[PDB]
Amino acid sequence: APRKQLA
Amino acid sequence: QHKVLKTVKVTEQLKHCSEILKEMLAKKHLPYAWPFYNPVDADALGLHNYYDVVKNPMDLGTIKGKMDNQEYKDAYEFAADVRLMFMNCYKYNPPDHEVVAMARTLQDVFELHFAKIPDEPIE
Repeated sequence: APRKQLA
Repeated sequence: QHKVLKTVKVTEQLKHCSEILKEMLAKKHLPYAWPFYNPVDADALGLHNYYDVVKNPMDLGTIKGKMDNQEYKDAYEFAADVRLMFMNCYKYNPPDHEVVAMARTLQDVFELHFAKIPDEPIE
């Protein structure tokens, strides 16, 4: 599953 | 009748809302608010399932735009968009994600400020 990567 | 006109109280309350939004956009909160300044870029982030799980995206920039365009009928409507923004984040990201912690910190700011709007929100 996708996961947001903050910088 | 006398007293204050309902349309005037609503405007006053929406003015407080604008001030709350301004507070949330201040440099002071930048450390945990920046992820909410603009719409989430599912594409650029590779979140190909973002618009699938999140049916109504929201962000501070959009709320600011709606406020500037006199789109909120009252403070409750403004509050709903702010809570939608946080709701989306909690729904899409994993509970232990760093962005979730940031959302809750930013929501601490919002809730404590919103609740202090003089008297209680009018419809």
